[PDB]
Amino acid sequence: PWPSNMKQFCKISVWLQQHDPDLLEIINNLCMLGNLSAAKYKHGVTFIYPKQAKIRDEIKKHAYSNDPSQAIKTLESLILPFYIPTPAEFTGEIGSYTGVKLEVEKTEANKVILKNGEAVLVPAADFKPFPDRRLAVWIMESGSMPLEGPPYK
Amino acid sequence: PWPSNMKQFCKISVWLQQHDPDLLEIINNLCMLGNLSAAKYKHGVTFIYPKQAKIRDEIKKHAYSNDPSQAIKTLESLILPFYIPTPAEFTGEIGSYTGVKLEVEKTEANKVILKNGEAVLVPAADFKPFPDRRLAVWIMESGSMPLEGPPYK
Amino acid sequence: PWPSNMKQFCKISVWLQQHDPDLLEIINNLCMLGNLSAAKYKHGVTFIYPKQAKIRDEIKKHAYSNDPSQAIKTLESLILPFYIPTPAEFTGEIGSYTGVKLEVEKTEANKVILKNGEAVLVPAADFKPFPDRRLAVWIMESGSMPLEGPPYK
Amino acid sequence: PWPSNMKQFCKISVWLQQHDPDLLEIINNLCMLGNLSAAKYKHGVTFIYPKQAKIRDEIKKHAYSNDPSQAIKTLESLILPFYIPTPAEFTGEIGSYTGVKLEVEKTEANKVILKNGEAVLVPAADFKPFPDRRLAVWIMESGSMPLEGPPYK
Amino acid sequence: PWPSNMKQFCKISVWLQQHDPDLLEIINNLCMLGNLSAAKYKHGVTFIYPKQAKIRDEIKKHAYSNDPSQAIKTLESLILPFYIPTPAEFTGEIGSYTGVKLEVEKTEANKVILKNGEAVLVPAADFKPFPDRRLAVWIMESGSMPLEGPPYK
Amino acid sequence: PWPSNMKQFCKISVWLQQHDPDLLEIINNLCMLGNLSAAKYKHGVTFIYPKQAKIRDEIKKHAYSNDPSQAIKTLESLILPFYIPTPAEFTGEIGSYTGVKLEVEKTEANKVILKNGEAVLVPAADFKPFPDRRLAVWIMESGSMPLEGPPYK
Repeated sequence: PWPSNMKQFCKISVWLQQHDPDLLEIINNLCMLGNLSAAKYKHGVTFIYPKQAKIRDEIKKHAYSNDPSQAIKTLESLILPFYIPTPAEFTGEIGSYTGVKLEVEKTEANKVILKNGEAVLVPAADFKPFPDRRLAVWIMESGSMPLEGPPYK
Repeated sequence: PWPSNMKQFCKISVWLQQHDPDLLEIINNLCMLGNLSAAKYKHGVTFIYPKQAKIRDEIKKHAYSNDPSQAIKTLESLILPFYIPTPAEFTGEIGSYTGVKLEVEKTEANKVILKNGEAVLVPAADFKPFPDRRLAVWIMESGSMPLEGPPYK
Repeated sequence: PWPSNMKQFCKISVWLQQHDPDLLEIINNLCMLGNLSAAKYKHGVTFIYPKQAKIRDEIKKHAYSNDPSQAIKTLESLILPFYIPTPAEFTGEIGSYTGVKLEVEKTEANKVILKNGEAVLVPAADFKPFPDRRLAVWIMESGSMPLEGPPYK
Repeated sequence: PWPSNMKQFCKISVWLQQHDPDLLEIINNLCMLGNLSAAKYKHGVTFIYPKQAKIRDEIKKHAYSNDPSQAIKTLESLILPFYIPTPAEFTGEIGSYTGVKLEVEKTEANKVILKNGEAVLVPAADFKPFPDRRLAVWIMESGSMPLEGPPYK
Repeated sequence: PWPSNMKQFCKISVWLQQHDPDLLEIINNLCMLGNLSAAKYKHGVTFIYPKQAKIRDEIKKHAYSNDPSQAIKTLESLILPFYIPTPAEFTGEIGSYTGVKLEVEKTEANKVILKNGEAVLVPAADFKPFPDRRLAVWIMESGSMPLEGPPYK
Repeated sequence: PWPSNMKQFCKISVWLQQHDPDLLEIINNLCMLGNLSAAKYKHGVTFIYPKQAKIRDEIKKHAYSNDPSQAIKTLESLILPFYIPTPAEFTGEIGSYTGVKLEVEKTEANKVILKNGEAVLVPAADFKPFPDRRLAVWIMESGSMPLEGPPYK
């Protein structure tokens, strides 16, 4: 009824449960849940959620295929072992669980645009972590996250 | 995965399930499923879906309340025992289950703005009925549907 | 969360779902949902809910058994094609789906003890029908409902 | 646990749920549940279940496609408005919802091979109806049911 | 059917799943599942289940609010990082995951009453752990667990 | 629809979810999920799935009884803390989570037969792990896995 969803999240999965459960089920079925989770010695986690259903559908198609490794690498490109809560923080030697270094083309107050795919990233308006949870969620509005390229140090 | 949602529909409930399952459960729990279904005698069914969760949540609050009569009336005003696929057919003595006559203020080829609540209705971009099934679903972007007023004939 | 259960009811099944969903599934699986529903011709429906899980479990054992005819008979004896809201109306030629006439031993303003099984019935504290819907639900605290005996007229 | 599946059935859908819940959901989503149910006027219902997932998957692909009319036709050819419990009753002017007359090539006491698709039908080892309920379920091991051909009378 | 629930639990969540699933879902959604779980270097776990639905509902209201931290502290006050299986064991420097030390007012053979909230605690009759699982579950029948006060050493 | 199941599994639970969910739920409810999971310092995991529903049903009966320890030991006898992908690998000092050493009676290209229960084991045709996942799943077609006997070193 009136209390559908959570408004503050201690984990990114609770947020993803409320937006694309199927995507979360595939993240779990491919043993990638650990990648979403904040662990000590890891900087924190930032997740890139594809707004466009065509991109998410393609991950699903591949995840249920005879070669799901294509879904693993797309998924690895959407998860950053860094805490990147704002556009200002989206700089330096950072990248996804593919080792690829992300390069910012244009940076705006509430938007980041990336080289190598022209991904348009905006912070997810309804993802609010707890204080001292180092979690972030961005919506990818268009383009694609980089799959290949030179890595970060 | 990729095949999640039906593209064509023989009942509105199957559409509703893909958009607001909670709203569909409440409709069923209030013995109002029959109001969404094409009987022989009944011309057809048009359902108005409130886009702003504010309105859908308020229906859910009232449905699980000690007096659910207000949820029933709101739902009655969102179900039309007439087949109104486009704005051109939105004219004459047509109304909801409440019986209040609908009075259109402006039409706009794909948009309809009604008097008595200033409801703004746009056909649903993902609802196509089976042929020979007189079912329509509109999205109410803003405003509200008429609750009381002169009856239609 | 806070809004979990409906406070008012237009069908007994919605009440049953909040108390014993398994029992409701078995009722449906045995094509006995219709027996809980107010038809035009039928006076009303009163359902007797067995409080002791012992009796509900025994119905479930028998329902999934190779001969479910005994589950059907027990369920028949717990559904009454009459609207009996309080002990005062618990009199005359009234009975269950089996057809055995119910004979009250003691009434007690909010309690009814029947002959032929020593069933102890108390109205359900959380079942209120919509007005003009002739639906009642009693809790059988002990005893059992009549299985066989002289029919009512 | 141990009591999971019903051993006797008053409706085919309860059997289908224990074997292919997805197929049952699609049947319901296509307003074809009524075709599996014994009406007064209708003689009885026999349902043909495709054993090879290849055929059931192809129905699901077509059901969620932009033209589900082909799923409807396949399902029509698997539902028989006649009560055909054994091979001996598989004769005369009997057919599916499509209306094509079924022509048996070989019978074999517990096996039936039809013309016009070479369907191989064997009664389902776990479907027993309630007595006085004219319901049958066969397993199609190979082949396909007739889609088009001369009608039965 | 007849085997509804587990009778012996290796974790407290299996017990809570059978009594208040929603409460368990909120415990998981707030990353408090670890607190219920026995870990080496932790004494063991004791969980206080509020019998009264009004208390549990308030946790839910707060958990789905803009400030769920109120639900976290109520939940922390219901979980004890100690193994406290009987009234005799409910003594000494013990308390919840708020640091607050619990003080016993009256101790009975099957009941404990606490200062600072007048909580009435009785061992949950259907919670039986495995041998050498250091798990306990009490029902809080009335009053409240302490939220604030001097801590244990 | 067409993408029912996963074709490649990073965990054995995803496979078991697609064949006996209830068995998986009981494995989780008895805190035996960890045994299915590959951990560093553990060789790998091999799971023996009983083809025969009578064996799996007996585990369920016992798991929901007052003494579920009988289900724990049967379950321990079905899980091997070794990676055993083929018949050639099924030799040496290996066994289940009971310490009992498995002895091969007859070994075939696609089948292994065991002493002390005459278990007939065949690799599960639809279990394909990822490269460098050390996971295997066999179907036990008849007989039983050893419960008692001399242990492996």
